[PDB]
Amino acid sequence: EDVFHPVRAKQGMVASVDATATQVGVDILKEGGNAVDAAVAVGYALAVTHPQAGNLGGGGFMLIRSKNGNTTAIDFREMAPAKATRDMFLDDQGNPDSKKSLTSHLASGTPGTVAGFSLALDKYGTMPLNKVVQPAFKLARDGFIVNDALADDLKTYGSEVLPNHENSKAIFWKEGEPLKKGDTLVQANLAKSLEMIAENGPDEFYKGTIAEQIAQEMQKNGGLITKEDLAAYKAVERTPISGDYRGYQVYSMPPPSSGGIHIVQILNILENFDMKKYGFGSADAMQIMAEAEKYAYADRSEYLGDPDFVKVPWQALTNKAYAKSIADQIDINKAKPSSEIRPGKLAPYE
Amino acid sequence: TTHYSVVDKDGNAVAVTYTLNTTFGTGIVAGESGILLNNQMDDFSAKPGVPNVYGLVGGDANAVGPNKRPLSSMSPTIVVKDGKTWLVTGSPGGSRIITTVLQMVVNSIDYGLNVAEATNAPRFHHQWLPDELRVEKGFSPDTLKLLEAKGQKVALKEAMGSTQSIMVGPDGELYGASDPRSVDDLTAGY
Repeated sequence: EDVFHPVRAKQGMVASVDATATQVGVDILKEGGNAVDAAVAVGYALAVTHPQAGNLGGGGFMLIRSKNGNTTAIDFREMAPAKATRDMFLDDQGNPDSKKSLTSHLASGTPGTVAGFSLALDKYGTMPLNKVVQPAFKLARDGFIVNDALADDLKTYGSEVLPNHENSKAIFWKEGEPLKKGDTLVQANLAKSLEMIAENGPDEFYKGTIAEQIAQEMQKNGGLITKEDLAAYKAVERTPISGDYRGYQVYSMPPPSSGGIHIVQILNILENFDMKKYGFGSADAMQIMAEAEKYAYADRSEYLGDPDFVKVPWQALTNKAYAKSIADQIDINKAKPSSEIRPGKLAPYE
Repeated sequence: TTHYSVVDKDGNAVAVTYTLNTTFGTGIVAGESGILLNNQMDDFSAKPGVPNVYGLVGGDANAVGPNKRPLSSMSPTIVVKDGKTWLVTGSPGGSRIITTVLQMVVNSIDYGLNVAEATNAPRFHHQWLPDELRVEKGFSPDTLKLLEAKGQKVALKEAMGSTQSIMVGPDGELYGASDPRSVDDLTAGY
């Protein structure tokens, strides 16, 4: 009956954007590691095999749910440098310069990935950091074959930035061109970084040699990340944002992410419609969801931000009565122009 | 951005979404560390009312500030059915992460699609501004015609996301699915 079939397993499972990283995660599970152990191992592996997004120099979020139901969120989102300012990306005329926020050294926030993985591993994992970093270390030291995905990304997106920086070009470029499928990508410097993290712990990144290398890269090129920034960074465990949709409970990321709030807000809106009845790919279902989405994104533009800096009205935004007030505005036969949609009035729902 | 999911033999689950923001971030390696640096600062609102690379806008709440964390759309998510972890999902996509994950949840709950079916199904998206109903290839011409008659401004664009999900059966059995939009990916178990 099915055209599409899921992969099946009876014990453990890992799904990731990269075969090598997935296999790393599966091996950890097979060795006895838990989901958190495997998750951290995959995260470090991707930092090597998927330089496009896997990283040590970026940040992110982790949602953890124990076999006992305990659900929590790990915020390891980057922190803007202490020297960052409200108008730092504006040009002399007062207009934002995307070059500054996307390709200059001013575009970087203090990395949180290493901090987040250790916070999670230490409290919810069972293996030592060195054990979960080892697979990544070998991949960086011994290298791996460039596949279609990486070759394509290096040629398409990579060409726009990698060759413009000596150290980046020395690693990802070869014979004046991006590495091609079949080539071997060895990352000796990253291997050293990984080895030092495995031996000295996360402090190596935030206070050790890595931190020095980051601070210098910045200082020499007009960047802002300092050693003080790195030493002050911290990952934060936060309560997940959640909701109930037709008896199913949905858990996702809370601020500094807007994801959890809006996914729950939209589901709340949709709950007022018989979605199953309309069915997938129907104009009615698509109409209802598109309209619901408009209100959420309008709200996102006004109420969402770092909760440690601004009070996010998450209760009102995920309030079913508020969702009902939006659902009653949706005309299944006529779309409402965005020009007629503004952030909602939350007062009656707070 | 990239997302991955894990479920172990004991039923513990982890969903991780992490990123450098754009592909390869700034493309800048930090000295001799071999580590690429993110360009996450673009996730802040640089100026009230002006869109960032994903077309997202902001004001005071998401304004740049010292030590502040820029607002994200990342949505590692877990859905619970009958008191047990049921769906573990997530996806990259900047502003589209919210709608991509939303669709996985709707596809699973409302349309009863299995995890691979929900993953391979086409995706659509509307983020208020720009005012357009973004769609991937895959929707019926009859359906798009009806949407246009309803007033939607349909815009056919690039594929959205890369979901990497795991569904947990009522008997402990695991079901997983990688995304057709991403080559060289993998969902595997034992």
